[PDB]
Parts: sequence; C-alpha cells; structure tokens
Amino acid sequence: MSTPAVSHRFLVNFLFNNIPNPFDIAFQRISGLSRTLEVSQHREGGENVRNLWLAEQVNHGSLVLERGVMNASPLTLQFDRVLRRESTQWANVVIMLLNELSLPVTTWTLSHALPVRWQMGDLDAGSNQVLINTLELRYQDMRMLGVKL
Amino acid sequence: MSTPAVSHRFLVNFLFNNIPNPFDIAFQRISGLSRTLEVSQHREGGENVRNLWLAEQVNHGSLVLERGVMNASPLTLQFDRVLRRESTQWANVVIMLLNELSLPVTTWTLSHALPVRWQMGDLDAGSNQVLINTLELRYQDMRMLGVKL
Amino acid sequence: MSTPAVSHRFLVNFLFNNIPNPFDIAFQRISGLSRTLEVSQHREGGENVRNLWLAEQVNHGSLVLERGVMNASPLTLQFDRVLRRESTQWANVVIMLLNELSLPVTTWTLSHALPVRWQMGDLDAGSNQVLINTLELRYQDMRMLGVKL
Amino acid sequence: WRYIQIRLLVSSVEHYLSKLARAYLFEPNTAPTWMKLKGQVWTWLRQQWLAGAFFGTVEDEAFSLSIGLDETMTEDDIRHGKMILQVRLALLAPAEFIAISLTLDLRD
Amino acid sequence: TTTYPGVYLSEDAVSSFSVNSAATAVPLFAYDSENTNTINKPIQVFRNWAEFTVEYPTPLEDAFYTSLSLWFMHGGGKCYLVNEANIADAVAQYDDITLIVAAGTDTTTYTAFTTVVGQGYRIFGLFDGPKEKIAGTAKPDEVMEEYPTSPFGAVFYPWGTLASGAAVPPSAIAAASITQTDRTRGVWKAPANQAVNGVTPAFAVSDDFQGKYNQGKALNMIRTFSGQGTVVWGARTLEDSDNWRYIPVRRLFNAVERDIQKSLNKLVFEPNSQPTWQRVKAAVDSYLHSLWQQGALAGNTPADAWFVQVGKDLTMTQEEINQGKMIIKIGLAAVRPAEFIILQFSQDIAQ
Amino acid sequence: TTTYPGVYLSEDAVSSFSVNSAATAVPLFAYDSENTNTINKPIQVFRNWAEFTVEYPTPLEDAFYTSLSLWFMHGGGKCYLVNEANIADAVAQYDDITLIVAAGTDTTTYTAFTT
Repeated sequence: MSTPAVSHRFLVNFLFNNIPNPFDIAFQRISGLSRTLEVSQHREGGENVRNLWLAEQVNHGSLVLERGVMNASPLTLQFDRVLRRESTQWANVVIMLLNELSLPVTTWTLSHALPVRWQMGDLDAGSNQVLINTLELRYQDMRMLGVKL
Repeated sequence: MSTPAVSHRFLVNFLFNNIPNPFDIAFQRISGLSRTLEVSQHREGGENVRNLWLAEQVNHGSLVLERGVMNASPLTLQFDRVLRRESTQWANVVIMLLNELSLPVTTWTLSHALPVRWQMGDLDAGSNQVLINTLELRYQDMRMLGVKL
Repeated sequence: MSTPAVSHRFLVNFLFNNIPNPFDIAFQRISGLSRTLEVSQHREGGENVRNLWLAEQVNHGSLVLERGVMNASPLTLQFDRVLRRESTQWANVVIMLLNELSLPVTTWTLSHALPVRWQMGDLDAGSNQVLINTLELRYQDMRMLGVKL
Repeated sequence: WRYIQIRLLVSSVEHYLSKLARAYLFEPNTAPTWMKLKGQVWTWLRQQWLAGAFFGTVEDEAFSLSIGLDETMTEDDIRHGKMILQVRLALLAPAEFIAISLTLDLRD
Repeated sequence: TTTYPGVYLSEDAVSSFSVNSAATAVPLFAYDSENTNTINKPIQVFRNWAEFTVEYPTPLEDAFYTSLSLWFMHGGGKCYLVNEANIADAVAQYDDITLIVAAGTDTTTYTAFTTVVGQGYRIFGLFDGPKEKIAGTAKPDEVMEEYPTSPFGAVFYPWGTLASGAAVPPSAIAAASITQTDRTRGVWKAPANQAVNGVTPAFAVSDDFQGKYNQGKALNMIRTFSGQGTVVWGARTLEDSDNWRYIPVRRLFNAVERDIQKSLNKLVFEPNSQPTWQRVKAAVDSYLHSLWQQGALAGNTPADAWFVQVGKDLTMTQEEINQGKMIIKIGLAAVRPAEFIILQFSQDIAQ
Repeated sequence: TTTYPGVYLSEDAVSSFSVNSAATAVPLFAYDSENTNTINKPIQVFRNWAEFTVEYPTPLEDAFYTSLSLWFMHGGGKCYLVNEANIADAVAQYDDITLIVAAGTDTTTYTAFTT
C-alpha cells in the first residue's frame, strides 16, 4: 500500500485584490481545517429505540497560522490594513503538502479568507525563544483537491 | 533569509501629562498584544454549504507588565495616584525590541493607556524568590511600526 | 541599580479596639494584595477601530493569612469572637517587609480589616505536616508606603 | 501658505511637536532615542487625523515621519549633535466657491 | 546653522527615500560625454538619495537624473555615474559592479560593453530601445542591429513618461525592477512581472507586436496592464540559444561565479597540493548546497543539481600543476521560467 | 505556435485522461494484418492517451481504436499495438507484457498465443 502523508512540508499561496502579485509565505504551524455538518436530533412519538438525525448547515472552521517575527511580508502588511479597518479585502488561499520530490499530494484551496485576529507572543527576559505571532482567518468555502484526499 | 526576532530584549517608554519627563522603565514579562476584529456569522435561507462572516468592531487586548519590587519609579507612583483615584491621566507607551547592535527592529506604540490593576506577589516564608508585582493597562488604539512587522 | 526585594521576611501589626495593646503576629503565607479599577467598554456608533474604557470603581482584594496551630494569640481569640458574632470589631493592619539589617523597605497599611473566614487544615493519619489554619480578612481601603513602592 | 487657518494649524503643530521634541532633547543620539521620538509623534499625529484636522482617507496620505541615520541625518550631522525629524502633512481646503450646475435629464 | 540648544523649525523640507538595497545589484549608470550639467568628476559614487541631492540639488530633466531618481525611490543602494569614455575602466577598477545601465546612451556604451565582456568581468548590460515609435513595417532585423549579439545584454524598447513630465530611459525601468526582485525573490527569478511605480510607458504596445520582437534578439517590452501597472514584460537576452536565453539563468551564473571567486580568492597562494584541492571543492559544495535548498537549482537530489570535480587525472595534469594552475570544473542546473501559458477551452451548451 | 510571452487562448481543446496504471497489467492489443488505417510500424508503444492521439488524431471507428480509447479512459499505462503476425516475437522481445488482448482478432492470435 502507498505510504501515508507526513505533516512537516507545506506551501501556502495567497491572492488578494489589493495586491497585484500572488505571494507565497512560509509558516510554522498551520492549525487544521474542520468541516461540520450540524445535524439535529428529532424525537418521534411512538419510536423509542432508534434515532433520527436531520441534516442542516455545513460549518467551516478557521485557519490559524503561526510564523516568527521576520521582515514585513505582503501578508502582515495586509493584516495591518484590515485590522486598522482601512480595507476589508479577503483572499483565495491555496495550501498544499509536498512529497519527497516536489509534488503536491493534497491541496486545500480556501475561498474569501478574511483576516480577523493577530496575536503576539510573550516578551520574557529569560526565555530563549523566537517571537512567534499568531494569525487567524475566517473563510467562506473550502474545497480539498489532490490525489491523497 | 534574515534571522527571526528573539523575545528577551525590549525597551518601554512612557509619556504621561502629569509628569514632564518621558521615562524608560525595564520590565521582566510584557505579556502580549492581541487585536481581534469580531466577525459574526449570518445564515442565509437557501444557502447551506458556504459561510458568511460580517466584520464589525476591532477589539484590542491589554498590556500586562511584570517587574520586581524595586525603588519607587515615576510609574509605580503614577499607578498609586490612579488607583487612589487622584488622577485619571493616561499615557502614550512605546515598546520596542532591540537587535544585536542597538537598533529597534519592531515598535508597538500604544495610545492612551490607562492603569487599571495592581497585583502583588506572594509573601511566603520558604520561597527563594523576588517579589514580583503585576501591572495592567487598557489602551484605546495600537499602531505597530518597524521593519520587522 | 539597587537590588530587588525578596519575599520571605515580613512583619504584621494589628490594632483592634477591643484589645488595648497592639500585637505583632508571625505568619507563614500572606497571600497578596490586589487593587483593580473596574473599567467598562463603550461602543460608539461611527467608530470601529479604537476602544473606549471608562473608569468606575476601585475594587480591593482580600488578605489571606496562614500560620500553624500554635498557642492562643490575641488574633485567633479575636476571630473566635467575630465568627461567634460576639463582636464586629475590625482592625488597622500594618504589613512590612524587612531588608538585611532591620529596615522596613515597603509597607502596605490596611484599614478596617474584618475577619470573615477560618479554614482548618486536614487531619490525616499518615501526613507528616504541621496543622496550618487559614485566616481571611476583608478591608475597606489600602495605602502602600515605603521607599520600595 | 495663503488661507489663515493653514498658517495657524501648522504652527499649532509646531508648538506641540516641539514641546515633546525638547522632552527628548539632551538624550543620546543613539537609534533608540530616535524611535522613542517617532513613536510619540506618530501617536499624536494619528489622533489629530482621526479628529478631523488632516486630509486623507488613509494614514499613508495624511502624514509621514522619517527619522533615521541615512534617511534625514548623516554621520556628520550626528557628531555635531543634531537629531533631524521630517513631517509631511496633508491639509484641508476651504469651500470658498460653490459652482452649482443643473441638468435636465429628459426621461420620456 | 544651529546656534541655541533648542528646537529648530525649518520648512524647506524635501523628499527622502529609505535604502532597501540588494547586494547583487550594483549598477553603472552611464551619462553622456557631451552633457553640460554634470560634474567634471568622471566617476562618482552615490550610496543613497541624500548623497545624490547634495551634489545635484535642483531637479533636472535629463537622462541621468531621472534614471537615478527612479533608482533610489525603489530601494537601490550604491551606484556609479560613469562617463561614456570610462566605462571599460570603471568596471575594471571598482570590483563591485554587476549591471551596466545605458541611461540614454548609444554606440559608445555598446563598444565598451563588448570590451569588458571579452575581458570577462561577469556583468550584465541593460540597453535602450528606440526613442521613436517603431512602426510595424519596420522589421526586427534592421531595428536590432545596433546591439551586440552577446548573452549579457537586454534591450527594453518603450521609453518612460515620468509623472513630472520627464522622460525615463527604459534601462532605468528595467534596473528598478531588478532591485525589487533581487530582494523579494532572488537573482534566479525573472525581473519581469515586478511592477515599477511612478513611471508610465510612452507608447501602448500590443502582443502581436511583441511576437515579432521576441525570438532572435529579444527586444523585451515594457507594458502596462490593469492592476499590475507598468511591469516590464519579457526576460530574454540578446542571444536565442538553449543555454543563454532567459536573463534569470545568465544572472544566476553571474552571481554563482562571483560568489565562488570571492570565496576562493582567500585560497590563492596556498600550496598547490592535494589538501588544498579538497578545501576548494568543499567550499563550493557548501556554497551550492545552500543555494540548492532555497530554490535556485533544478534538482530533487544533490546529485542532479550540481557537481564539483578536481583531481590529478580528472581536471588537470602534472605538467599543469607546475605552472601554478588549479582547474576546478563545476556544473550546475538552473531553473528555467515559464514563458507561455495556453488556456485550452471546451464548452457545450446544456451539457 | 508561441511567439509573444503572454497567454494563449486556443479553443480546439479535446479530451484527456489521467494515467492510473497498474504494474501487473501491461497488455498487447493485436490489430489485424489487413487493416488500412494503421501505421506501417508493426510494433508501437503507447504510454498514455496523449501519445496515442499524436499518432491517431482523428477518432476512428475500428477495433483497435475503440479498444485503446476504452483502455486509457479507465486508467491504463503502457501498452502495445502489435500486428497479428508479430505477436509471438513482441512477447519474446519486450519483457514487460502481461496480457495478450485480441482486439477483434481470430485464428492468428490463437495460434501465436499457443506458441
């Protein structure tokens, strides 16, 4: 059987409408994409032994990203504009894992992602650590691709 | 690629209107500045598969500071006046990291910070520790600067 | 720079109105004095990017004290009267740290402290420990003094 | 430099920015004290833009600050004890003339 | 003039630009010999915009002033104003130049470009197109005959019409998209699609027009699009060969061959022996492995991306050791860009 | 024909099939000897659907074309068009064949199967 996919190589591509060039930014800690369907349980009168689950509404999670405090990229300059309320532009994000050669084995492809939260790491006098800042986006739809679905 | 920023060198500058001189005070444990945008989810009638996030209001966090019990600075004399309700003066705070030479690589620059909480450390007979007091401010706006954004 | 203050030497002076002599009692574990100012956030109509914090009311913490079960002092005889509701007398408490010589470097000076809670330690057959009882006071005002503020 | 309120606004900014400049006066000429001064001036100028004093729908076109070693100063300026800070401003124009026009817009 | 210890309020403030330089882009801007408003100093060094306006304080409208003012407003570090007569000697003396930028200059920079290429100085020239409108019945052979047939040059036709009315030479538009590319993407990435601000192309260029001028000598258009305003559109050099097409793969090897000789000049006059040959090939393998793992080299393993080779029956003979020679041969694979994108469309109604 | 560095909009697009091969299924499709629209090359190798339509671009209606186009649209990797006369020698030469597929063929593939 083919070997499963490990989780320490990944590219992320962003495409805003403010910014003319699509840019690719390296992260440390992409959190993880959930997708819940939100059923509800109904209880019938004469039926006491089975359950009844009724499908309603697909809920998508959130894209939480982590990287170090490095030079100003086109994405930390873009969260600065949205969190100062100077723009409300959102982007189409493409996230993909890479195998041993270079090849994309799975792709996640988020749509209309909106920057909603910046979170700075701690400043501590005895710490021995890189200052990590936490970024967080809310998207509208999600569409996973690739050969390793 | 340029080296990321570590988190154990930082200066803090305060500017009150009571106090004629801007003063610079060394802290141990600056907590961390958050900035949330507070979206809300709307559910449409015929649409069951995508989400809809609507931007509302930017929420800023809080500046929690820690330093030891040392000689009376112009800032612990100023929290004493505000928490005795003798003044309600607030200050413009400038926080900045330093690189290997002396140079400010990132700057955070808070506005109208108000002293709201003093918290004293524990007095314990077998302890072997410095008495640390915890200071906490609520500011109105926040504006990050520098080359390492 | 002068050396910070450690937290394992402290005197506590009590002054009740029942009791004619001011007495000084050694404790193990004075908890710690907080002082919060209790702001509230207001949201304005056209302003979405800054915050507005309005000062209300200073809240003081509580004085939690710990010492072993020793001979009956004038303070455990006084909590016994207040918790039996025979008196509702309260005292002016003075707490102060000591440096290497004898000198008071900081002083906390509570006003109208009222005994509100007694808490006894556990009786366990295999324990190897001193029976510690926990005392707790609610005061009205607080006024910190000294050279190390 | 016509329009009285332009001459009186920009000298009201001279009077306050030189009040907090001489607070940082007999400091070192090291790069921390240059950025201690930008952070205080940037905070104050942003509040006056949000109070309605300056033109511009974004901050990038309302004001600018440029202190630094090879931005405004030079190493010959530093050794003579100078600390040079540049402010650019964008100001508001009066409504001196109202040029009314009328259009008929036939519509059947 | 500072007299009192207070605060001085001066109101003759001018613009300023922060340096955001790249180490692999140190250009040479050539000004004309018969130019009247240049200082008689033939070679002059400009590290930033502040040192340029202390020698040229009034805003001129010439080819060298609008080339340099467009250089420094897009980052840009140290650069040289060199007279047309001393371009073959300023490259040979100053050790630091990576670009020869013809800032509105013809037929004298060209013959001094082909001098220093034959002497082997690892430079890349950026020439100019015609200042007049190329018709369309003009032929790409008769228009592209001024220019050398060396792989170290590119031409860039459409001139600029800077917002103050002045005309920017199109070598300066091309050199200001090299600075912004050599930071954000590297020297191995094409200088093309990066947008340069404050300039405008003088003429509207179609893509039927660029198809005649792409193969052969490669004119390399400067085109504006909605969104991406006034990018340079093309990345080919002045020869159409399998090796030395594509400005990325020539400027990649110029950066490789200069960073290797800066590393191996600290090994000259060492004893010509077998322990020294091992120290050479491990200083090149350590340079090329870091260059492979940041995307500059094409290969999914280190054996497919580079090789270094040195021996006594491999690369040099014992009669050639005795002359003091040390022959190292280094082969390495570069990444070629995409140039054409074909969108193949199908549709069928109600199916 | 690509001349300028831009984007080309061609609208004669056709179908395409992604290879999802198995290593243990490398077949031999035998075409008839008296077939007119096959290339005079008696043994020819087809790794995918793109290499098959550069040699057979118009959609034929024969036994070998509809066998191979049904092969490649269900995955399918490398495969051989071998003439009926050379089926006993293409198996003996090419080392890789696991299947002999008589694509509309009688009495000559049978006697070269039993060889």
